[PDB]
Amino acid sequence: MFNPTTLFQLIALFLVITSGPAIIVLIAFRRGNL
Amino acid sequence: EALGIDDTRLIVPVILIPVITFILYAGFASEQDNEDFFDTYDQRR
Amino acid sequence: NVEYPNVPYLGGSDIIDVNNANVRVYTRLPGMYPAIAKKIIKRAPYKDINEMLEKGDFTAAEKDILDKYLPNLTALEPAPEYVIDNINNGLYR
Amino acid sequence: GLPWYRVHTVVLNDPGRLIAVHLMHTALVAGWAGSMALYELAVFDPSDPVLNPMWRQGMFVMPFMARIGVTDSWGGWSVTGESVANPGFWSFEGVALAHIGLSGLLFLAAVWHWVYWDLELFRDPRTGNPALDLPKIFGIHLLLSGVLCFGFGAFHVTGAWGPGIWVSDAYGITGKVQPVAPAWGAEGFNPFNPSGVASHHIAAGILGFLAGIFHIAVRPPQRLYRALRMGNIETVLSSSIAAVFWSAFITTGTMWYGSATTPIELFGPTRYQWDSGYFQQEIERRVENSLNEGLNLSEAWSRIPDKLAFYDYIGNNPAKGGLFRAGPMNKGDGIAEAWLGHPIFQDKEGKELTVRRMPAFFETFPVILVDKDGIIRADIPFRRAESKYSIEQVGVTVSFYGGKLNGQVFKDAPTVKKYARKAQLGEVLEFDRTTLESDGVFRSSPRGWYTFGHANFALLFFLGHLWHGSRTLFRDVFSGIGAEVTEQVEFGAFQKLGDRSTKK
Amino acid sequence: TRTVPLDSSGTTVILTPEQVKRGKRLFNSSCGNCHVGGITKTNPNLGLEPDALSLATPARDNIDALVDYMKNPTTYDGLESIAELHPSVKSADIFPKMRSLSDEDLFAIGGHILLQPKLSSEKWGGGKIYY
Amino acid sequence: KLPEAYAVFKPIIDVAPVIPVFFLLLAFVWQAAVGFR
Amino acid sequence: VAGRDIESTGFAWWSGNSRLINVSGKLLGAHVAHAGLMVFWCGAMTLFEVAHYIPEKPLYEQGLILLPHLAVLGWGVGPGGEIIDIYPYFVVGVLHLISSAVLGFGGVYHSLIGPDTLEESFPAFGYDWRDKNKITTILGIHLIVLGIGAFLLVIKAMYVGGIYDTWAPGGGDVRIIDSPTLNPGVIFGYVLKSPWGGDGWIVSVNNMEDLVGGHIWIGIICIVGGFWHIFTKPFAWARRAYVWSGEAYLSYSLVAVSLMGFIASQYSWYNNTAYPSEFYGPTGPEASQSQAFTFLVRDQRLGANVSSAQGPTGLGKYLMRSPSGEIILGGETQRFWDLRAPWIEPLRGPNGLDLNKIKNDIQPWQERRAAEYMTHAPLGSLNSVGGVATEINSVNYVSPRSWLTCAHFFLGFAFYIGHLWHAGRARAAAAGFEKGINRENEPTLSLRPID
Amino acid sequence: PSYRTGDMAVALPGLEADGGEGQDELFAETNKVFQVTDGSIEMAFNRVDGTNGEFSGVFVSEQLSDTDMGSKAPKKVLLKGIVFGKIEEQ
Ligand code: CLA
Ligand code: CLA
Ligand SMILES: CC1=CCCC(C)(C)[C@H]1/C=C/C(C)=C/C=C/C(C)=C/C=C/C=C(C)/C=C/C=C(C)/C=C/C1=C(C)CCCC1(C)C
Ligand SMILES: CC1=CCCC(C)(C)[C@H]1/C=C/C(C)=C/C=C/C(C)=C/C=C/C=C(C)/C=C/C=C(C)/C=C/C1=C(C)CCCC1(C)C
Ligand SMILES: CC1=CCCC(C)(C)[C@H]1/C=C/C(C)=C/C=C/C(C)=C/C=C/C=C(C)/C=C/C=C(C)/C=C/C1=C(C)CCCC1(C)C
Repeated sequence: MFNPTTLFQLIALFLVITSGPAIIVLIAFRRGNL
Repeated sequence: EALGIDDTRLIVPVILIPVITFILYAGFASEQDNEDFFDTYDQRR
Repeated sequence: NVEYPNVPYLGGSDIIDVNNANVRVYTRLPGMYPAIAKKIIKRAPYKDINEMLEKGDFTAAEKDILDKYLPNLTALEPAPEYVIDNINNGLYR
Repeated sequence: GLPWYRVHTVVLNDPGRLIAVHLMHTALVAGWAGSMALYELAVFDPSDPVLNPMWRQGMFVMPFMARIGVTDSWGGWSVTGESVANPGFWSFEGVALAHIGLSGLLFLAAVWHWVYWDLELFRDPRTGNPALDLPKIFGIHLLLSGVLCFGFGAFHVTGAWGPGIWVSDAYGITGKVQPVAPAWGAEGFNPFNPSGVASHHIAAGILGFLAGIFHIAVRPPQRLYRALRMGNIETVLSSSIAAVFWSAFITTGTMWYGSATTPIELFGPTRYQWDSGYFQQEIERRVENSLNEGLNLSEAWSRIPDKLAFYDYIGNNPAKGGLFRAGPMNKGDGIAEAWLGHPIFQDKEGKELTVRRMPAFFETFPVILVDKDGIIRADIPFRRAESKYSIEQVGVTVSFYGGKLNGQVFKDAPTVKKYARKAQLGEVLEFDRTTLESDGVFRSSPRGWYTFGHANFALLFFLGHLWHGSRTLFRDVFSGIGAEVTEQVEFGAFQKLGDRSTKK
Repeated sequence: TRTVPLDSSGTTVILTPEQVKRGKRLFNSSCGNCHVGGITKTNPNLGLEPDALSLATPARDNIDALVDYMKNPTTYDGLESIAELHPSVKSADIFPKMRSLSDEDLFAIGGHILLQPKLSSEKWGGGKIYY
Repeated sequence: KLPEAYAVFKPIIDVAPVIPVFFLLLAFVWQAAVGFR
Repeated sequence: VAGRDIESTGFAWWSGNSRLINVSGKLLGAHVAHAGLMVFWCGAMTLFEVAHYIPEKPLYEQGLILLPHLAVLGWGVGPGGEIIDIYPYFVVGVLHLISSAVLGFGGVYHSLIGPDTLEESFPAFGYDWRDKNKITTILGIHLIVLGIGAFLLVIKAMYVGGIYDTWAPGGGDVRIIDSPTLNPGVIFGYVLKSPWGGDGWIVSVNNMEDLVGGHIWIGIICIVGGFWHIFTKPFAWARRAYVWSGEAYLSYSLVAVSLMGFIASQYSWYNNTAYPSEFYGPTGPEASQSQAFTFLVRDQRLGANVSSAQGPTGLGKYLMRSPSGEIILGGETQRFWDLRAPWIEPLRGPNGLDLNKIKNDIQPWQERRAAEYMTHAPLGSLNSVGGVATEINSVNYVSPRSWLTCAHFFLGFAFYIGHLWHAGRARAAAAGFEKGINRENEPTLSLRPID
Repeated sequence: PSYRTGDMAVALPGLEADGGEGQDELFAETNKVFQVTDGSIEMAFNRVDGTNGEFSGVFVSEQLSDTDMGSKAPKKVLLKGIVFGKIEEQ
């Protein structure tokens, strides 16, 4: 259920999976040359 | 065994035939212009 | 061959025939494999049981095992189709 | 010019030459019937109707001649095995020669109708163009078919004026042509009740006669005339092909599964009689009843007829043949000579063993012997494997009761293996192999060949029906589409699809 | 079932489901490549079927005999040791995969070996025929 | 097994290999964000 | 924005990387970012295999393919192929991860904010695809870089600790290669050897001396050719022969790397010198011969005359005769009689397997190696189930050799497909009909009818 | 020994229905008999080494061919080659 190794797995996976789309969304918010 | 050659008589045609074909090709190439071009391919023949 | 009457003793019944059976049939009898049976197969042809007990180089403990397994053990005429396959016989399961 | 696949469309609007080509086709079919009957009579052996019946010899139209009355021959024999002193004209040869003469007459009629194509009957009095009033033609033909069906079922089947149809018992031992009284209850829909044939034909003939009167009397509605394109003869072709492959599926089913119209003394047994152990159960029941009367095994098994034991055999199974194993069934396992009797297999302890019978799926089946409980007590190894339950080890002995080997007991291993391999196939028989040089692979019965041919023909005629319905309903765009399609294919251009008046 | 014999006298032990699962996992990891399905891929004359284990000197149809075989493997006659050829805790330097197995691990492996004949009978040690 | 000074960072190391697949998907997402111009 | 749409480039979004053909700076950025991706995978997978490494099981039983690559080169390997320390593997992974960070920053910079075309800002780096001299200069620079890499391998093998020689006496050990084979006859007789059975072309390198010597040769050849291409321009025959465009060069590279993929797949499948079986596991031939050899030993020791045991067809059941007349292992493994393994070569005489050396000169480590290799045969499934396809779901093993061979055969075929596509399109774009047939002047309509 | 080592006409189920005599024409081919034929070998020693136990010479052999497990007539084979052997302690 709650395993610290699994918790850190999910946290790292969430950060990795949301880093790139965060870059795209932030560039779109600053109206960059996307 | 280089190129599957075990008898030295086999080397005579393997070397000789490309020489004759190269002689014909060299006549063809000496007929050409043979100066550098600036294009993707040479349209001169 | 199509017809061969002496083949319930190749491992199909309790009584085991020597010089016609594989080494796998001695695994049913405890203490008869992989020792003892090697001596049986190496000097294969026997006239009867006493020939196996005499011509084989059996130690006293091996002779005690042989005394333990008298009745489920026989010696019939040799068949060369089964002599050549008394070590492998192609059975693996 | 016309392509090769449209060469017959020249008689599509020519009624006289349409009748001519129909007459030519009818003449060809009648001539095939006559010639096939003559060939089958040339190759038929009527000596032994019990072990060499007509279905073992590959007779195809002989069963259909024997189904509804024609059983005698000018040679002095009958297919029931009896001797006929005065055969009469309507024998097999008489039917064949009548078909040949009918073929010749229809050929001459076809010639006349091809030459004399411009009859005034075929031209419409209102317009003058060559036309056929197809609804009234259908009424006339339906009335004729109703009259023929009613007459057949009321005089031929019932024996009022006619021979009757072939009626056999439940196990195909005593079958002959008998008059058949109709059954008007629900038991007439029992497919194995032959009274249903007579009752069906009488009732359907009456209904078809009434419907033909109606269709002669009443013109079609305009909605049905425009919808079904009743002015076009290709709708008649499409619906006729549909009904024909419907009937072909029906006959395929009634041939494969069996009915009163496909008796086993003419077409052979079915595969489901072998699957269910039908004849085996009957034979066991008779043997048990004879044993309950104080008889021993020899007298009980000797009372079983050879026909009944011959039916309990996998070589007579229609589902054991091959697609390219051509010829009669006697070209396979051979010509049956005698029933060798029922084998009973006993081990060294006297326990009885039964060889497990081969299913119809298996080209080859392993020979295994089970006890009364169902446990493998003996078998034959595959080809050369080391064995544990072999015939030589268990000491299986076989004793035959009834038949040719009645009372004999075989104890030697090769003979016991041979008879166990025979008993795997059912009842043990004796076959002759040097007469036809039989190869030794089972061949199908006329039942199986009929089923194969007519199932494939029905499947292909489904495609034919689709093609001709398409060519009927799409006659205006036969050569292609025009420029009036581009406006209809725009999505949402019209409210109703294909209707120009519903434009948005 | 979960009940396998423990001693040679006839004592039985009831295995916990965790022991059964761990024995199955350890048997599939450390023994599967040579004992898939209860047979021996490298010496097919012997197998893990209960008849072969019971008809041996000593009989390997109990927990303690299997643990002793995993600690000191002998031949089918029993006079000759095969510790060089067969994996063992004596030869853990020879076979590196044995160095992680403890006494409870051998207990679970023996319980799995004894427990499989009662699960899908005639398939354990029957080879490819009973698949 | 990782050295014990860095054994706590195992989940990040487990996630790390599949990141180029996320780069390919990121290229597709970036093309989706500009309307596949 | 111009240059990044179909209206200004003529290429759609799914063919948008072809907008970078004439945009040199962004093309450099794409290449550097891709290099960062490759180094990132190297580091991440190395650290992944370090984190998943079990010290008890060997490398090939854990599905590891990069740790064996580092074990070939002699980091953290003891005698006999034992993995004694995985810290250098961790060092390699971390170094690659940081270097990939640097390369990714460079790729992003040059893709997004660097100059699009280098031909005006930095003329020493700018180029045109039709300019043969500059392209040959770049090719020579990269050739010299590759030669430096080959000499890095040479320096590692000869001076810095050495590499793992699986043919070393005793069972294989990390060995300094002090006398590499510099004879051009051997090195280039490897290249001219037939690729068929029993010869194997360059897959059959069976000692580290030939490997190191020919890597010296490759480094020398690459450096000499790199300076040759830096200081020369293509000759007239080469100018007539080839198409001078970026896509044509790409197609040439695609076919070269496709051939390399095929060759590496065969290396992984057959070679056990550069791919030692202590790390990658036994080959198919090695596993079959291990099974046959272990049965031979178990029957020679346990009372069975193997040389006189007639098989089911009259041939040898354990030992038979090769088609060339040598003593080989019998059975279905007779097709794999070309196998050379360090655990069997001491037991191999001039006529094949020497029976006296079989019964007398067996070292126990050879017994251990043959007993280990006979079970983990390269036979597996896509769901990672060991054994043949008719096995139950209880064995979890697929050989790393199978993975490497299948993956690189797949990629070699795919890159041959890419070569064909790009060579065709390069020819059609150079000639000028890659966008379709011209309606005004159709070449076919101006030809005579053929029949 | 026989060329091959160790009960039906599987192809023809209708052949084993003839009654009393089934598949007996195809019996000798079905009955695969292990037949151990005999042969004679005569070898002469042309040269003999004195330092070792080695001898060399020629041999003449006469034996029988494959019997197809008792399905074809064994043709006799004549073999004339060379021979070598070592004699040492037992
Ligand atoms: C190896 C993969 C790879 C690489 C390196 C590139 C690289 C490039 N592509 Mg490209 N592309 C790819 C795959 C790739 N592509 C695939 C798979 C497709 C099909 C969907 C496309 C479709 C495509 C089109 C249609 C176009 C390009 C274009 C370009 C160029 C301009 C990029 C741009 O303006 O984006 C701007 C993007 C952003 C501002 C958002 C992404 C921001 C960064 C790059 C994300 C990653 C940051 C990273 C995680 C952090 C690293 C920092 C470091 C310090 C650690 C650039 C050289 C364009 C071109 O040709 O220009 C002339 C163009 O029009 N690509
Ligand atoms: C070093 C390798 C390399 C490089 C630099 C390029 C570079 C290029 N290729 Mg190319 N190609 C390669 C290898 C390479 N290719 C290989 C190996 C193949 C064979 C599969 C192809 C097949 C190919 C085609 C068919 C096309 C290109 C095109 C292009 C251009 C635009 C690419 C683009 O925008 O991608 C955008 C990237 C994507 C949209 C991502 C797609 C992801 C795919 C669908 C994943 C599935 C792959 C699949 C499993 C493989 C099939 C099996 C295989 C055996 C065939 C660009 C010049 C296009 C062009 O216009 O050329 C000028 C074009 O039409 N290439
Ligand atoms: C091989 C093949 C192809 C694929 C299907 C299938 C597998 C079933 C198989 C079927 C093939 C087919 C369709 C075969 C057709 C055979 C046919 C139609 C045979 C018919 C022959 C007709 C005959 C003798 C007619 C004889 C008539 C005669 C003398 C008449 C003569 C006379 C006339 C002309 C005038 C009056 C006087 C008199 C004497 C009556
Ligand atoms: C030091 C330490 C001890 C043990 C623990 C631990 C392992 C964590 C270790 C920590 C290591 C660390 C923090 C490493 C840092 C790694 C980093 C920053 C890696 C990232 C590199 C970045 C890369 C490749 C990016 C390249 C960019 C690309 C492709 C962009 C391509 C594209 C562009 C240009 C246009 C659009 C389309 C697309 C495909 C998106
Ligand atoms: C010895 C050995 C053991 C293991 C490691 C080690 C590296 C040492 C290894 C190898 C060492 C060495 C020296 C390897 C050398 C490999 C070599 C020389 C590879 C070269 C291959 C050459 C190739 C494809 C040529 C391709 C060009 C072709 C077709 C033709 C191109 C064109 C022309 C010229 C004719 C018309 C057609 C076309 C297209 C216009």
